[PDB]
Amino acid sequence: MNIDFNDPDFQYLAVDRKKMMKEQTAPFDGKKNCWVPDPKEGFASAEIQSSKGEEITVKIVSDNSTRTVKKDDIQQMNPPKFEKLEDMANMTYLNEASVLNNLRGRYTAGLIYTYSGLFCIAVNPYRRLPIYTDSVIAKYRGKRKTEIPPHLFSVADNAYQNMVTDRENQSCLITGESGAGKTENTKKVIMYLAKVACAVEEEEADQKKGSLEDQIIQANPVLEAYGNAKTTRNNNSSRFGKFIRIHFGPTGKIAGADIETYLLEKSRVTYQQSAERNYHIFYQICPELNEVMLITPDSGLYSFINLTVDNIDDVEEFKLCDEAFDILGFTKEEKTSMFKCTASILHMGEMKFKQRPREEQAESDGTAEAEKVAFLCGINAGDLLKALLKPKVKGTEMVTKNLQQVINSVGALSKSLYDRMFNWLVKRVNRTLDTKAKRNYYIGVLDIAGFEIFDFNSFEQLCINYTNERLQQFFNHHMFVLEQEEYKKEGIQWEFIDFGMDLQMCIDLIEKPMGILSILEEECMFPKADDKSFQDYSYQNHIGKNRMFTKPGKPTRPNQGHAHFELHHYAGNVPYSIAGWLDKNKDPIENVVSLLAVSKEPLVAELFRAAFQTISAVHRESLNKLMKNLYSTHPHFVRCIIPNELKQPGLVDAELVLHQLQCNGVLEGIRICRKGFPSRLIYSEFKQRYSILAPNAIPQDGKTVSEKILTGLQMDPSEYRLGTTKVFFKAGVLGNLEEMRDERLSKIISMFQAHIRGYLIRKAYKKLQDQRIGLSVIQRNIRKWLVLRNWQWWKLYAKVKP
Amino acid sequence: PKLSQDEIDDLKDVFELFDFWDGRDGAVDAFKLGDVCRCLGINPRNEDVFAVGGTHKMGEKSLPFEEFLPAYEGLMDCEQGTFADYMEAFKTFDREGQGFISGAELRHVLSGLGERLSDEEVDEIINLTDLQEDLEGNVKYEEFVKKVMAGPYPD
Amino acid sequence: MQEMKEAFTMIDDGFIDINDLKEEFSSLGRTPLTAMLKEAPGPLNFTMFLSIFSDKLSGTDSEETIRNAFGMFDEDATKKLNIEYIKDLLENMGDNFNKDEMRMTFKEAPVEGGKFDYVRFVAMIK
Ligand SMILES: [Ca+2]
Repeated sequence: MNIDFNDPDFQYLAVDRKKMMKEQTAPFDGKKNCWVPDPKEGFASAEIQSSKGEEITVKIVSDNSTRTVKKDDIQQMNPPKFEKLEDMANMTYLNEASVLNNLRGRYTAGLIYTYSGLFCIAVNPYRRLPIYTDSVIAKYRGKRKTEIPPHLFSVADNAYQNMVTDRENQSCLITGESGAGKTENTKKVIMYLAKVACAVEEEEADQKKGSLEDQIIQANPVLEAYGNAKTTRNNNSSRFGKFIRIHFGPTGKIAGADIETYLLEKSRVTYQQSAERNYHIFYQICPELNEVMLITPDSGLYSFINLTVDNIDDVEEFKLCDEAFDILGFTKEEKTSMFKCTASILHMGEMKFKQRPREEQAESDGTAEAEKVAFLCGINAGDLLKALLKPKVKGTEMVTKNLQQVINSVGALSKSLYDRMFNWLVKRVNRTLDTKAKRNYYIGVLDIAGFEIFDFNSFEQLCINYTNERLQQFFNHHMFVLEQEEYKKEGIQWEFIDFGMDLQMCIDLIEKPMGILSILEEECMFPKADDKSFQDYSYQNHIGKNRMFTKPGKPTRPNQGHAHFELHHYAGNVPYSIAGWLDKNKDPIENVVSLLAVSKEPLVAELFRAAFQTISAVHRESLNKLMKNLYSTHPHFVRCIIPNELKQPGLVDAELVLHQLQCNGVLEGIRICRKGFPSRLIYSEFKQRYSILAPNAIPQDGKTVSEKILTGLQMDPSEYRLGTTKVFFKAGVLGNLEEMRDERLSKIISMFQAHIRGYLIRKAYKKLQDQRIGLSVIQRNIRKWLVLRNWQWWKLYAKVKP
Repeated sequence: PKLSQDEIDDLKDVFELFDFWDGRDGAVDAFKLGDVCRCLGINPRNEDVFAVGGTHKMGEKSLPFEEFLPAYEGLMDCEQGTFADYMEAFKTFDREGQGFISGAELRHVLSGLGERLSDEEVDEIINLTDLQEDLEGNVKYEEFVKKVMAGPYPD
Repeated sequence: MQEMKEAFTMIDDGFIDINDLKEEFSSLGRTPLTAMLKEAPGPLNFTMFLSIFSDKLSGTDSEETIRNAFGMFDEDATKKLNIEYIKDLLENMGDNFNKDEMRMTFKEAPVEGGKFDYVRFVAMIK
């Protein structure tokens, strides 16, 4: 016959006992045995019974107990016929707890790549086993989720296959909190996509210098420099939305790179929350010209910055960075005349120069410092001011009719600045590899922070949650299309609601015009910017008027509940807090770009012009420019690790991973999954496994057998659906078809066991009654004798027969 | 329920034959009654017998005709298996569908799963019914499910 | 048949009223009264001899039958049942044996290695 399995696939991807030759345990105990959730540990295997009221009083393996639980905390978890799988979507009992173990069971059972629909959950074993090699690679031409177990080469080879094939353009979202290797895959692939990109001339190999894949993550530190690497509640958050947008040929060939950005934490520079250190590089830099000017090392002063920690050493980032440069677009006429341009910021950080005893005006005061930047940057520490502290609006008619500004005018420039001059890095960085000759289209790997809900929530948090949330729904929608069809590709179909559009509710809470976005935005020009003014106002509706969101509620973790209202997306609800928000939407816009023009230094000129508002403004234009740039493509999702803080490559950390999944979209993936008709099986894979269920209820085809087995069971017609090749069941009905089978098989064995011990008695019958006669004779007979040898007319019957 | 006189009859006639093999005194030990009904046609299960008296220890409780008779009326009902039913059990074990089962595995079911059959049995049973292996060392359950159901006396 | 109608020598008038024996049977042991002739309702004769006497042979089987009766519990034609088996087939089966009936039975009932021989037993029990 056959199919296939193993061999070696000795990643191991391999096989703990190839399963059903030696198993142990079947009867299971499914009304009994599945896990309670607690907390130490998350949930845990167990037994059940109490029939209490009311909770329980049963428990786990190992340990245990006399413990009380209820019904929202019980859960249950898949008969062994639902042990360590792949699609995970194909999984009766799609509960929060259940999930996990099919992954824990991958670490402690060496393996860490599972599907959950499209989601390519994958872990960091960070021991670097033979996984990525070539007694591995060597295949998947267009092999799909099912023509090869997990690994990303799927997302690789069939986002790939989807490429060429299909037609249009790919994409792909990468998630993973600050751990795994996102720095890779995004890195570990390419190697792939490329191997298979030019293995469809240039032999000399001399063009094989900067390598491919392991090249553009070269620039990394000039990018990732500005870039990123070190924040506060984590430490290497490339604080920008990347997108290794590499381009694709017209002939199923590669065809370049490309790459942009979205949301660069302007803020980061002007404001900061201490350990909330601003961008790895300033320090990783502050010999031969380690001066060439202006102050040098240690915060103390130089604000907009006002310090490193473990094996961070800002050392090498430097010297060991200068040159990498020199392979692309620049001959030390920029490379060099572009750092000052950096240092040219720290200066303003040298705050103050006052107001007026009372007169609303501001003083030019200091300006002994401004000079330098008016020397670094260009122009002259006087070129400005006026049209910087009291300018003239342009039909001409120059005017000058505030102090509180400037600081903003700065805590705006430094931003705007730093902003422009990154777009810059990009501009060229890719140039070298930007053979923009153009040969249509490409894949795309995306990257951006991933929704953070914790201890405190500010105008910072609310932004990502504004990103991801809106991000997600792109996913949902997508999935609303891969089902939308299918049923369609399966004769069945049951119109539903674009789940993706259940989140909108919340995306359409802020982005929404009279959403909050604008009631926060505008409310910056507004001179009466109390914050409180802001507070209630957002109300003056919303609170009791939206549906989605709330007022705080109460405590959760350490410290108390010094909250400030609650907002909720997927990934639960979040307790944000405004305060310094209006103070910080802060970015306003000049007067000759408030100058920067010419200076005969375009290093600071052709980074300006080739008004007076805030950051959200420009955010949404980025974001959308990221959505209305995404919603027209072929998504893909890959998620990451976060096994255990102290990198014990061994395994786990439920809550820590539970944490995650409670984002990405996975948990939200079963939420919707669990909403429709998961659990899928072509009838053949059913007939078999489920025939004991109506044995005497079949004639003795496939799609026919299966029906009597459904009909014979009184199965609720709403729990199932019969397309036309396979049958979809409600959320975990397959379970019941394992509570029954499992139990309605034992009842078949015994019925036999017993049909074969009636056969032994019904066999011994005559042998048995014969026995009686033969026995009732001995007794009778022993007694007739023994009755005799003690009678008398016998006893002395022939003491001598005469 | 509601025996007849060609039915209620072969009962006492058996109850009798079984009341004597534990001492003729007008009664029958429970335990040994599950083996009364077997001979009497029906194929009740352990649980089945227990759930009407059928002790575990021989000599724990002994039923007199009447007091016994009733509990016989209710064993008839009990889910008496069937080909298709039986036939499946061996199939969910037929990792081939070819219609076989390594005697190994086979003697595993009858022994391990469900109501364990005395390891005393089986060999016994497979040995009158005669269940000869064959080349591979496996059996063709089918002819066996039939054989066992055919009773010890065929045609 | 008539190896029956014999005797009448050694016993004691005409049909020997009382104490046929006594004179006739103390020449060797230490004899018994008036029951060994109280249980002689009769009286005497040869009349209902075949009646009262004998016919007390009811159920009394052939020594080929009883021997066979045993055979059904040892058809490995070993011509032997293991003690316990019998010791149990009698004490707890059919019309079970009283601790005494039993005590007597297995008195000179031949056994060896725990192996009873019904194939003599009969012979000795007639
Ligand atoms: Ca009895």
